[PDB]
Amino acid sequence: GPVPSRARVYTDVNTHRPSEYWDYESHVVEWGNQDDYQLVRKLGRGKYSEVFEAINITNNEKVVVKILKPVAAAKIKREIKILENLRGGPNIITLADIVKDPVSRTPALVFEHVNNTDFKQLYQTLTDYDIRFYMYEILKALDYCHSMGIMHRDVKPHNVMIDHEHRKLRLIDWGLAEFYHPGQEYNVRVASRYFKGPELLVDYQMYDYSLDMWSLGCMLASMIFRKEPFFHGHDNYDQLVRIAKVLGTEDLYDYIDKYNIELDPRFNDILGRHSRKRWERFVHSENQHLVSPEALDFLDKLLRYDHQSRLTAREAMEHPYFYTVVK
Ligand SMILES: Cc1cc(F)ccc1-c1ccc(C[NH3+])cc1Cl
Ligand SMILES: Cc1cc(F)ccc1-c1ccc(C[NH3+])cc1Cl
Ligand SMILES: Cc1cc(F)ccc1-c1ccc(C[NH3+])cc1Cl
Repeated sequence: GPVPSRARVYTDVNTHRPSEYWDYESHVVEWGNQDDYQLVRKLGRGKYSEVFEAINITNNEKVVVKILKPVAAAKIKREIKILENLRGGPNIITLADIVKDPVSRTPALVFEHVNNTDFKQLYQTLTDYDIRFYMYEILKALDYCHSMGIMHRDVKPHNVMIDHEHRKLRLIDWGLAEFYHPGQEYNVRVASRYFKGPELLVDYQMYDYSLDMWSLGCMLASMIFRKEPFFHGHDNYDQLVRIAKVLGTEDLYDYIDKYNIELDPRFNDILGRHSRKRWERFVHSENQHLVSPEALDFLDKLLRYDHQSRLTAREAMEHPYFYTVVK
């Protein structure tokens, strides 16, 4: 059977905090007044919620309302508890209130509003300096939540709001976040396909905070190499093959052998044998302005099969790639 794994950092956080901190099923929700909020426009809808721009009529300030779709009550209580635990943390979205929507008959989470700059505009115009700057801001959010015993598990550009005019970044959508408990087996059906860590793709359930660092590396690779997404799988199986065409199959076998994981035999028809590639192979005249030896070294330390070998968020903050960023 699989060899167990533990995070190399923040293993004891949920042990030394009181049970009320992580026992989200026991949490009693403090309900606000739904009449304080007036929905202005629908911003979007996903499989878990409908999101609206709204106005808080007690102070005329813009807010964002996330009306939850009915799903297992445990998922709703977990997101609320995580948001309350992390409130006030660097670059963590602020949960302002929780109200009962009269129409949906479900909880509606009210958040601070972020004037989110167009994503296409950010992807197309962020400079080398801006990418370093915002990556450092995301690392502040991730080290904070990991230090608080929480893994986000859905790190991707759509979950990072940036108000570029005010150089303000917030990490949002904590609906897939979980408390990290050493030895716990987690559901591998988390994160969006292109951001899924190899641990999810090989069905290794005893993962930890380091899953977020893989997803962060996928974001950085796409951004600096101008290749959206960087690992472009047609499905979850082809997703691992796309990773193996860059990182190589020999290091993939070293990883699964270390943890006594067997690949699904369906990989025999599609995986093949691939050498590890040098990161310089992805550099060309249209992305060279965003690449540096420091960017490649940093990327190499995030995009590693072995989840225990990746840089932690706090180690990543010390990396030479961020020396140019004004602190
Ligand atoms: C979209 C959805 C799906 C459901 F199964 C139940 C409720 C809802 C829902 C209904 C109305 C609104 C607006 N208050 C929002 C939602 Cl999530
Ligand atoms: C600032 C950044 C840096 C990256 F390396 C990769 C992606 C992004 C990014 C691009 C657009 C958005 C807007 N939702 C957010 C982010 Cl984090
Ligand atoms: C030529 C090279 C080789 C590497 F191994 C890593 C980075 C670089 C490099 C150095 C400077 C720049 C300018 N922004 C770009 C690159 Cl790819």
